[PDB]
Amino acid sequence: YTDWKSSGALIPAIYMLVFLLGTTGNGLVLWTVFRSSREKRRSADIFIASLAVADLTFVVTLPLWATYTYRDYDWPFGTFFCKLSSYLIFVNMYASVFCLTGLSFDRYLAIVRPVANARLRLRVSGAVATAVLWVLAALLAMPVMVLRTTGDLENTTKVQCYMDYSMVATVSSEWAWEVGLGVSSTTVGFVVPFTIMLTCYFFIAQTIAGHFRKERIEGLRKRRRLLSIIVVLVVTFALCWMPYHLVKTLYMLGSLLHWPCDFDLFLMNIFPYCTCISYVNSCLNPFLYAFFDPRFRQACTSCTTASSSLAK
Amino acid sequence: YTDWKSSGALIPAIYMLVFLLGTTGNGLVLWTVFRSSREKRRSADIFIASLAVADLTFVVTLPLWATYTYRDYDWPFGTFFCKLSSYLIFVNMYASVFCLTGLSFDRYLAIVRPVANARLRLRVSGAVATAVLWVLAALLAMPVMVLRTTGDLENTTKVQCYMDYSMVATVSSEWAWEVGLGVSSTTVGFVVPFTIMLTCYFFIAQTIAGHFRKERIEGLRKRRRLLSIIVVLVVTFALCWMPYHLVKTLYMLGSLLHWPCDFDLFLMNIFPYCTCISYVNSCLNPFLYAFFDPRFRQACTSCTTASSSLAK
Amino acid sequence: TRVFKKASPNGKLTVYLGKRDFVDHIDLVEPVDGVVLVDPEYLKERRVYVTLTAAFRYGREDLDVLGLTFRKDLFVANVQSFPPAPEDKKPLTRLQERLIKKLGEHAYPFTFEIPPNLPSSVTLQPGPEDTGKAIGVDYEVKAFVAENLEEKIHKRNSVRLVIEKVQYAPERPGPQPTAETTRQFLMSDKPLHLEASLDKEIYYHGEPISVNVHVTNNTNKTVKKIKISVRQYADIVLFNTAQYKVPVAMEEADDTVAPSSTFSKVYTLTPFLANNREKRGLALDGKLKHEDTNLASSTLLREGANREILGIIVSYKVKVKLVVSRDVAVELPFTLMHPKPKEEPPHREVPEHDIQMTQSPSSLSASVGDRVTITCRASQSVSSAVAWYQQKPGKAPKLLIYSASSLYSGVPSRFSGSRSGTDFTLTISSLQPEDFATYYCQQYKYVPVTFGQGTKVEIKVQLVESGGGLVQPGGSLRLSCAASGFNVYSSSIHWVRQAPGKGLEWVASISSYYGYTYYADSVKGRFTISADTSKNTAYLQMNSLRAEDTAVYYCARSRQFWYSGLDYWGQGTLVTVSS
Amino acid sequence: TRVFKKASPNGKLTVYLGKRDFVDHIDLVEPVDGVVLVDPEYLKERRVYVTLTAAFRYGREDLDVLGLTFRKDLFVANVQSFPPAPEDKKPLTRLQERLIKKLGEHAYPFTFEIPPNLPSSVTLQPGPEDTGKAIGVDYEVKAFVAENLEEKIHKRNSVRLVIEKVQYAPERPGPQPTAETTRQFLMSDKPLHLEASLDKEIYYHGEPISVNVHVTNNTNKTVKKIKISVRQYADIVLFNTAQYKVPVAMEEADDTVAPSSTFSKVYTLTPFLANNREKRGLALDGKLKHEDTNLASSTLLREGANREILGIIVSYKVKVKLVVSRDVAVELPFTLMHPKPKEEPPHREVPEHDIQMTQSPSSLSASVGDRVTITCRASQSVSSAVAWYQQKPGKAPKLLIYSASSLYSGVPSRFSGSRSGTDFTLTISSLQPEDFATYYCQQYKYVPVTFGQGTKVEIKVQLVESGGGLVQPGGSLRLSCAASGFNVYSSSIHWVRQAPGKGLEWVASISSYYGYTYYADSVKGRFTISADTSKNTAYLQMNSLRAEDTAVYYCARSRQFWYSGLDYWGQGTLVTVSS
Ligand SMILES: COc1cccc(OC)c1-n1c(NS(=O)(=O)[C@@H](C)[C@@H](O)c2ncc(C)cn2)nnc1-c1cccc(C)n1
Ligand SMILES: COc1cccc(OC)c1-n1c(NS(=O)(=O)[C@@H](C)[C@@H](O)c2ncc(C)cn2)nnc1-c1cccc(C)n1
Ligand SMILES: CC(C)CCC[C@@H](C)[C@H]1CC[C@H]2[C@@H]3CC=C4C[C@@H](O)CC[C@]4(C)[C@H]3CC[C@]12C
Ligand SMILES: CC(C)CCC[C@@H](C)[C@H]1CC[C@H]2[C@@H]3CC=C4C[C@@H](O)CC[C@]4(C)[C@H]3CC[C@]12C
Repeated sequence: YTDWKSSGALIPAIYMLVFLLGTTGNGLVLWTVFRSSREKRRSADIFIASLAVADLTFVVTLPLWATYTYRDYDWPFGTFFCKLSSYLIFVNMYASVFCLTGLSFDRYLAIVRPVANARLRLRVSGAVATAVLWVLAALLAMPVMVLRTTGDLENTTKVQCYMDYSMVATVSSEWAWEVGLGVSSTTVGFVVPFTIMLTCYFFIAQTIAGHFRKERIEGLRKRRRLLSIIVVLVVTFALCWMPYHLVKTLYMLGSLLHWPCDFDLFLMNIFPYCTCISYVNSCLNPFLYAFFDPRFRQACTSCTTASSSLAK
Repeated sequence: YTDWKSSGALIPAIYMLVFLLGTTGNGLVLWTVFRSSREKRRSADIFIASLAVADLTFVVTLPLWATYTYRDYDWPFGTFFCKLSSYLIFVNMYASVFCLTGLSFDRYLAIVRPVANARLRLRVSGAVATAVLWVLAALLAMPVMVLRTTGDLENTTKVQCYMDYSMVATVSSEWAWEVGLGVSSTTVGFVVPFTIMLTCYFFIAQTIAGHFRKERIEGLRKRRRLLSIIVVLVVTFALCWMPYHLVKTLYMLGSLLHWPCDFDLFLMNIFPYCTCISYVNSCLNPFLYAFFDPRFRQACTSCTTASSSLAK
Repeated sequence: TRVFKKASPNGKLTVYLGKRDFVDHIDLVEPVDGVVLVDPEYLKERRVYVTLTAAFRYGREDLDVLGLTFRKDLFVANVQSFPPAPEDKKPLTRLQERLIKKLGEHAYPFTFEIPPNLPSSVTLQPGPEDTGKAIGVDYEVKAFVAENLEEKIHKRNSVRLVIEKVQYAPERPGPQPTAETTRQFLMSDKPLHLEASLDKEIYYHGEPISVNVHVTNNTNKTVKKIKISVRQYADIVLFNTAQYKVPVAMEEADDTVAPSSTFSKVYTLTPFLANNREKRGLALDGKLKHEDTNLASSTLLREGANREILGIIVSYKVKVKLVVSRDVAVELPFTLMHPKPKEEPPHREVPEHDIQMTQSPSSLSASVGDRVTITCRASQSVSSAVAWYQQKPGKAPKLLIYSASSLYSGVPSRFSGSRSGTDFTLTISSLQPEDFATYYCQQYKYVPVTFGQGTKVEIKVQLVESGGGLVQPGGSLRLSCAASGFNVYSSSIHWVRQAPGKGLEWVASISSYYGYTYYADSVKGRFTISADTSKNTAYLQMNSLRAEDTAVYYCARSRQFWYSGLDYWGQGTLVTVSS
Repeated sequence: TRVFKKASPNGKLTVYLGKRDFVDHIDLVEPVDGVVLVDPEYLKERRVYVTLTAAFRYGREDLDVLGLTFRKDLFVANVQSFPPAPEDKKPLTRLQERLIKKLGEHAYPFTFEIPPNLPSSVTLQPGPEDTGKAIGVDYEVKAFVAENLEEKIHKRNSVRLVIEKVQYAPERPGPQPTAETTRQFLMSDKPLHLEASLDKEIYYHGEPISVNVHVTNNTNKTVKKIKISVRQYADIVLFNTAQYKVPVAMEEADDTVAPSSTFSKVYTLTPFLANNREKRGLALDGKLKHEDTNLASSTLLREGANREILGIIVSYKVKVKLVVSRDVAVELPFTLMHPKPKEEPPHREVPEHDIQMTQSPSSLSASVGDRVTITCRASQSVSSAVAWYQQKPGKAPKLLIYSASSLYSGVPSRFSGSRSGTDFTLTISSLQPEDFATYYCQQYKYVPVTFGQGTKVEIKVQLVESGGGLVQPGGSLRLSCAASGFNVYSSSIHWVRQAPGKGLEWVASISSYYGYTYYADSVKGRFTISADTSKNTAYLQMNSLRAEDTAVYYCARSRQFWYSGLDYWGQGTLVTVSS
């Protein structure tokens, strides 16, 4: 396909910029989590810690792909590192969305339904949630580790790291496997987690509005601010993760929908911009989830009853 | 030249075993340090932490070289990873020996000359020593990074990672730069640090022998155990870092010594064995330094003056 | 008698309140009566409003996202104390005019009325590590001074008093509950019929619940274990009406009900806090601030008038289950709460985690008919928590009075107590022959319980103790006092000693319900105390005995709930520890 | 007159020592005399060995590594108590015989002799955060019971009482130091000649040192700064005979000494602990256990017969340095330590971080020939730390007796004090005509300083307290106490008040040497006090005035070291806080 001349030079620079911003911000947030270490606040601090780890490891393997795009798509490193970098990228994609969804669910449980939040053992349930979250992310990204290799064709001899679905009866299933794995990923990493997060946040918005129904003139301003943070969180998630999954599903649909190949060219050369848009949320998250929660900011920065006489 | 058939199969086995043992032990010791870290307000725990990091990173890059030896000496990874793995290996070698020497000097200052130990700011001096230790290790290993590269299809396409001393210095300095870099590396990473460690421990031994002269039975046995542990430390350093540097300097002297050229090939085949012997230090380092100190073991699991009347 | 007082940071605003705990009935509650001082010179144009902040906190701590305080308002009634607008004209309570007689006109009154249907003060258990604030409903009388109500509250010009609302057991009895559910297994020749029941419907905290379970196991399939569970239906109607639960009393017998058999058994389950000290979300009765209190008391909603009472509605029910080898369960409702206590309960850990008395001279000489006031200079303020004991020499002590107040039941009127400052006194009019006996003044406010120095006049259903036979001047002795007619969880079995030919001394104490033990420094860790629900027994294991340990030892029994002095003492045991 | 007592946990092994400290004069020291109670039954056949544990701890913490405790014995001598050694035959000191006169013969005695040359008790300043045990030389009389020396010691059967050794300044004066170091420059014709000297050789802690730097500058090279440094030569002669140093005081005067100049101006430098609290390694006079103790006292050797004294000798120097703009420095040795105190110093923070007094007479008639037993009760123990004072009509308070027994110089002999329990008394046998005044009793043990209630019988050098005038009914007012004739670091200054026609009441206090301040509860944080050395003046800022602040304020001085009540009283000003 006719890859854009502009893309080859644009993608590496923004990739480096995202690497720097995301890695330094996630370093700062994990530094906060380590330095505080009071075992005092943020009963669900482990969710933000897991999200920070996922985000940092999501941007850490980025420079290899920055070179890949700067190397005119010629992977220099080994087959093992193509496998590991892709597996880390996908595990971290899934764990980032999962941690965002689980944190939204924790906030929902601890706001709209605070009775159960106070009742139940929060810390152990959160720890088990993180454990199963990471195990499920690893098991969901396992296929992109077992089905990824290097070296395709062409007298250029340019080593290309790609998902070679041809390992499993390629002639019997090539588009079948492409569409199946793509749909499974985009429907068990985005559609389900995203709808869970959106419903949690919708109920949260309703109940915060109800709680600040009257309060006071200051109170309704705080309601405005809280609704603002909710909208900005959900909409930054939306803006970041819609281009990627949208073009990905459009491409998977073009297989059985005789997409206009000419416009399929456009889809192909717009996808990398969608992946950096996905990375935008990874870069920006530490400046919202930690910044707007001033626990991180602080970490970085009457008388008495009496008796007398009942003289008859 | 003939690489031993036994070596090809054997070397990766010891390499992987060292990887497992050293990585697990260093992870455990760092875990212990982090369990408490700041709260105990320790003084020289920074040196143990730096040494644990040094050993861990020493073994972390090792499996790449394990596959290098299993791949009939084919480095499949990139030039960047040859550079980075070699640089990490050498930085960690130097930082391990340096942290052992600094720990020895700290113990000497805190035993033989305890008055100054109480006097000075142990925290500030220790932190500055750690910072300069790491910076100096990085600067000592910079030349290997700037002179490590990959290539040499050698009519077999067997891509190899090696020092290309011809990279900077002209052909006029062909053996000259090999000699300079090897001699400098030894004389500023082992000879000087080892001399400091040995003299510090000799003074420590003399002073403990004098100090424990009193008492009886139990005290003499405790002194004997202390001398035994000092001997174990220095001799487990010698048995491990003697073969490496010794064969290195012997092959070095072969430039102007024209060896029988069969003992020379013997040296060539044993050098990797000396490398794993050197790694024995990092492997066993936790089970000695953390084991002996009771703090790690703990982490793992009256009247009062009165006045009266002087009746005259 | 006395009256409850609270101050303010200024100290000018002093709030006088009567009985802190209020009784709510199925129709109407007791009106709140109180008074507050006022300073017109400081009160240039402000106004002292007092209000009944009856609010439900349903969020741990607060401001989880910096501005979210999860504390709904279930009721607030505001009234200005001064000048009282001539709109209510509600005649003052005798208590209020009494406070005027004590303070004066500057002590302006206020009377509050609560709606018939509102939650009873209950607080959910924070848990082993929750700290913060307890999720639950709570009442607080708050008085603050301001020219207008909308003005911001003031740190100095404000007073908060945590009032509590409680429901006591109705005077009448109730019908014994029944529960019958018939379940058919694969075999249905005679479908299994559950015939469980309960002795009585109204119980007090501690009285053993005798779950009577009877069934005919006609069907072939057998049951391994019978699970009996006095469970707390906490109906937390806060936004999302729910019925969160947690079992308080748990019992897993081994009664394997074999088939073609009729099983019948009565099991004694006493719901007490200690055995469930960690089950987060347990509803306990009203806390003033942080003290330990009994489990939540059953609330009596208006029959057939379920207004969907917001907050926590606590009911208790015995779940009886038969576990088939390869689970037939039913429920029984019961109402659990205190009786109507004549003494308004003191909402502290009555013997809260030193003091000494000085009783009048032992040579008080008086003949028949000669009235005498036997005085006692106390060390500190026991707050009318003193009992006088007619210690008749050679025989067990006898309780004369509780709390320096009306006499213990059956004690004739000849006795009478006078409490004044940090010293008390008991008077007697006519000295009947029985009055030729030794007297003692006793304080029960601070561990150790501290008695008087004794006074002997000069005229001129059981407690069994096992152990004796003076022995072991440094060994160890096990003295077991058992009370045939006192529920172990319904009382604290005290352990006191009188030194050989000397005064009485408190040594040890057990609080079964709360499951906590109290010891004396005079024996400190040397003496161990314990009691078992086996046969109403309390073992006392003295260790490393001494000649100084020579004494005469008595056990006793004190009402576990609202500990009111000592009302039963044991036969005693002269143990002059020797070889 | 009291005497020091210590005992074992058993309570029978009771060590009695005459006085905790001793003077190691050049020839010898005072022998350590003491006694110990004994029980041959409890001491079946084990004997009480008493030893002088003169040790030197030279490693921080307790056990840096297992089996490595960094202590060396510099002296130990042992005596067997019961029966006394038949060979000792050493006549008892008076104090031991008096102890027998009050205790039993079971109080076996013991006398110890120290060698002429041994280190003086000194401890190195641990630091802001060092914890462990401060390393230094320390003596501790230890008495432990065993059948043989090698037999195991018992934690309970052992008494460990820290004894301090000190060297007080020699009675006579000595030769003042000098310094003459000559350095040449470009114009080497007249090389710089240094003539810095010092006022005196003997100083007490606090007495400002007037460093007299006289230098003749004619070489063109000028020096920018002048550095005067009172530095602590800590001659640690243990193992490595080092000379670790720390600068106690560092005056930095910007005397840009230029060619053709002669600056002889004396500059004052007063060493004190406050502005050196963090300089790890600063030697300080021996602590009992942890009490804040002043700097190390200059130890005196025997004309240089340095037997490599295996201890922390300390000697103080005054270094004067001149730093060339494009560094000529010299030393001046001097000896710093306390005078000989008639009362044995109280080795504690005398006003250690409530105690109220009561006086009976108030107004009791007595003409000439009547001894007035002006008695007093104290809330708790004051330990002979009360000073008697009288107020002649309309005049300032005057100190009659100090130490509760001692006699302030000049004061006549008619006064006499008597301790008894927690109560004291004063008497005047022959009422000298000037006996018409009211008397108090100023306890000085625990802050706040609480005096007597005044007792006016019936007859039938300067202090400048400036800033009077009844103004400011709620503002902040500054009062200046200029106590010319008393170094601020040499005396703690006190602020008290007397209510109209009432007794005296303490308000505030500042101890400059330790650089720390004390305030009264009655004024808590409302009042501020701070002393500046420049004018040797204490400014008291009473903030947020009140009508309660209407009283007469008085200033007082107290010997900074071994605080002995109040020895000087100011004019006093009647302040009526008002418009
Ligand atoms: C450009 O993308 C990559 C570039 C380099 C490495 C990659 O992976 C590790 C990814 N990549 C991949 N590759 S791909 O699977 O071969 C993908 C190219 C293929 O399927 C496909 N062709 C066309 C369309 C329209 C859709 N899809 N899929 N996702 C990611 C990814 C990576 C990072 C972040 C995110 C959100 N996504
Ligand atoms: C066999 O060794 C290596 C194998 C693989 C990677 C290596 O490096 C990262 C090293 N290696 C190197 N390579 S080398 O420098 O090319 C070295 C091979 C060359 O010079 C030389 N050939 C023969 C002789 C006789 C002397 N000298 N030098 N040191 C280390 C090293 C590594 C680990 C641990 C230690 C103590 N040492
Ligand atoms: C391009 C090709 C030839 C490179 C091949 C490199 C392979 C052999 C190397 C790269 C990194 C290695 C892995 C790194 C870490 C682990 C985790 C440990 O629990 C088991 C070994 C295992 C799983 C290693 C096995 C060997 C390994 C997979
Ligand atoms: C065989 C050849 C083609 C491999 C080339 C890979 C090189 C160009 C890649 C691989 C890893 C990359 C580096 C990874 C991390 C960093 C640290 C950062 O602070 C600056 C960029 C820098 C230094 C990257 C620059 C580019 C890089 C050096």
